[PDB]
Amino acid sequence: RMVIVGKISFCPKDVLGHGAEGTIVYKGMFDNRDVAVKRILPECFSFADREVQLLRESDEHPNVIRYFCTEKDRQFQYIAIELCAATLQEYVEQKDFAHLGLEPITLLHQTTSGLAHLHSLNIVHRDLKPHNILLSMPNAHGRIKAMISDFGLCKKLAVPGTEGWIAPEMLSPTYTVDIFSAGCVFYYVISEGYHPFGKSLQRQANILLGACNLDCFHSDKHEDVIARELIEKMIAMDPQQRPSAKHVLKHPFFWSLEKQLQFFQDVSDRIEKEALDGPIVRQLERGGRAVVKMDWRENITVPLQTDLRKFRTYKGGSVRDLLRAMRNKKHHYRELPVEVQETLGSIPDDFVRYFTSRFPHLLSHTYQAMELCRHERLFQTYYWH
Amino acid sequence: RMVIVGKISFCPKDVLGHGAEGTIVYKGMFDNRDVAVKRILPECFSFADREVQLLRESDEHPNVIRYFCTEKDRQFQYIAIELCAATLQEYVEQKDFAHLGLEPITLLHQTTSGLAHLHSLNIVHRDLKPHNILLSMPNAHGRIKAMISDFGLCKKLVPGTEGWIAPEMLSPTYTVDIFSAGCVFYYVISEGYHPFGKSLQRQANILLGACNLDCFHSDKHEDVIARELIEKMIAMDPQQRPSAKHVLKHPFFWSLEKQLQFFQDVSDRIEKEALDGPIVRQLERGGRAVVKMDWRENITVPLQTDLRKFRTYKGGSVRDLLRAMRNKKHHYRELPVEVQETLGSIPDDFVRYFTSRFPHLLSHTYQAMELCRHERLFQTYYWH
Ligand SMILES: Nc1ncnc2c1ncn2[C@@H]1O[C@H](COP(=O)(O)OP(=O)(O)O)[C@@H](O)[C@H]1O
Ligand SMILES: Nc1ncnc2c1ncn2[C@@H]1O[C@H](COP(=O)(O)OP(=O)(O)O)[C@@H](O)[C@H]1O
Ligand SMILES: *Cc1cc(-c2ccc3c(c2)OCCN3C)cc(OC)c1O
Ligand SMILES: [Mg+2]
Ligand SMILES: [Mg+2]
Repeated sequence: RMVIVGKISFCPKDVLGHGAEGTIVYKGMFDNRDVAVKRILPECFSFADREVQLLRESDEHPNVIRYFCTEKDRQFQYIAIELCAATLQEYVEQKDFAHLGLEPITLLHQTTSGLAHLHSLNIVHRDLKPHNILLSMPNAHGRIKAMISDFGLCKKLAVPGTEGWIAPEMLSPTYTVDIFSAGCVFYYVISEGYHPFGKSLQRQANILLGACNLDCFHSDKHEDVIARELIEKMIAMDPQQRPSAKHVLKHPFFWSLEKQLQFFQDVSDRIEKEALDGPIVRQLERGGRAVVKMDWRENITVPLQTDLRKFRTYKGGSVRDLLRAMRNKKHHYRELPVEVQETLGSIPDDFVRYFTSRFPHLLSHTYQAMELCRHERLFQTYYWH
Repeated sequence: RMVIVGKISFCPKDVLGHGAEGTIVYKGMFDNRDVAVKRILPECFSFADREVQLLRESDEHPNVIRYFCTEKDRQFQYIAIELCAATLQEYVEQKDFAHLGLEPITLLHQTTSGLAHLHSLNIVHRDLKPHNILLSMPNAHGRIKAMISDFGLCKKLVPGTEGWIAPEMLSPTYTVDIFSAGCVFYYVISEGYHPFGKSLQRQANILLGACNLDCFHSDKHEDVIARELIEKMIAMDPQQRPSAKHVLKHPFFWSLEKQLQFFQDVSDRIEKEALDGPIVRQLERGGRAVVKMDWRENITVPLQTDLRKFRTYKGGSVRDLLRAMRNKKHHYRELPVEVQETLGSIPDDFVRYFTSRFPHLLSHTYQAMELCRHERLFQTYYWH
């Protein structure tokens, strides 16, 4: 029993799912492609054709879903969007929805990026949640991407946003409300379903209080330490403490294994031929013993320790020495004995995961102390301005 | 066993059809649309990006297909276009083809409007033919539409396809397309035949100037007009061929309502004009033949029974047959029910009532009333 008003056509029996306050979404058509069509009560939700036009007239960013065309029926409003396979909540809640085929952290880099694109054109999303981060259907080689949908519309005194993800200062807007929401979603994904506030019913309450958890992050894992450090600044109750949408992208939390290793070698070079009295070297072993674990020669594999002893030249209490030794072994890698090669290798992946596995706080620390040289030529890929 | 060449993609098993010079067409993908992919050997066919980009840069005509995007393989070229349900070939020939919601004359009209659009952008097709006029798939409310494709491509290894090639290109401008068009016109209308007219001898006889048009009776109106236009379209002198938009203004396309309206406007215009007048004189030039000696004797008994009371009606004079037309149509409401039922309902059955009996009436009037071409009333009827 089809309908037209098109432009967009559809059938009312192909219901994708109900939205907020009347708004419902069915599966319709357009050119001759399958499309998701969303009917909204003009009395409830206010489209901003202005923003969306700034989006169209601007260059396509592949992580912000596209609005095909808009139609204003006499009593309604109708919108057409890319029939995505699922929202983030599907991806997160049934691991086997068949990603297959799409990494969590890259999903987060995409989401955060599309968001950076939105914040670029001075448009704020104001309702970021897993239900508004949709995953497309398999591409040409069967890859899947992440796009932010349902951005640009709002409510007209029927508080913007959705209970559970509403930045706290918006209860009592700029980009920070979107950053906060995003932080909650990073935690939603990484932790495979939990929320930092954390159960549905007391969620918005605890947000307004300041109650977090992040109990998923052990403090003995490199990965978890970095994730925690980022999310904390993301969901900071003082909205000024919240990272810029792009600042988030630049953070360690995303870095390739190659990137991390490179960072260790680059630090090891830049702090070389630099005296101990200097600011950098002084600051770098400020935490000293703690990150190195007293003697770092003592925490590693036997072959490595054996080889190292023959040079030392190597402290064991100095982070700087662990970095110099890392850089060194990476440099002379091919001409190293087979024993060590097997204990360390491959490269960069297993080589850098070797040292961060055994010094969870190494990267975190080095990166913190090396903040001094943020403006330098080499360190631009690592830090923000 | 999928292929790639991003962003297009297709399973090679899902073939749609083979083409000229090794060119092949498959069913594949683009965004997430099903889409037809046409791979060409870049050594045989040259794509004209400039033209197509000009098509994109202009407003979309609904009977002109859309080239989505092009990509070059290292050894090939790929081109993606709207998947269509058939070619005009099928439309015409497969007995149980649902040409649903689409009369033939409106198909040729859509086609010729698309051509007007393309000529308007100074882009010439060069290979118009049944395989290059495609049928869409049922839209929102089911309606089927036709569009032209494979334009903007050419051949490098003579343009055109054997059987639809203008003669003088052998011995290019828009005239070639008008000609080939004329051919497909007859083809569609004749329900399968060709003006020239058998596959092997087609091109040959076109060179020779041999036509056919045998499906065109001289006692049925439709045939007479279709003929009237096709003949001009498939002339051997490319200077005779009417412009793509000119072909549109032609009678062949008019709804019966328009036809009847033309007879009325003509009847009105001619009234109060001297019978020696060059226009009246011209209108009656063909005379006798078209009114069938005494047009009063060539109409239903009730109508002549009712016409006998007035005349005033010469009976050998198109001016009077046309005036009776206008006058009965006007005073229709008051006319006896007998006459009402031999005639009605207006416009369709009524204008049919006259064109049926006087097949040439319309053709003839149209030709003779070309003298008032420029007048403001007669712009909907004629080409300025
Ligand atoms: N662009 C889309 N493509 C496919 N499904 C969609 C799309 N947008 C929304 N949906 C589906 O419709 C449901 C309701 O969406 P919406 O009405 O915007 O409320 P929500 O805030 O939950 O997204 C969602 O669960 C989602 O599955
Ligand atoms: N858009 C399309 N959709 C479906 N089939 C098509 C399409 N375009 C072309 N074809 C099929 O491919 C065949 C060959 O097309 P092509 O290689 O362009 O040569 P030609 O057009 O001269 O026949 C046609 O006869 C037609 O059946
Ligand atoms: C671990 C390590 C190894 C070397 C090193 C120096 C010189 C040579 C070498 C390895 O192998 C091939 C050729 N060659 C003479 C040097 C180091 O200190 C800079 C360290 O730490
Ligand atoms: Mg939504
Ligand atoms: Mg074709």
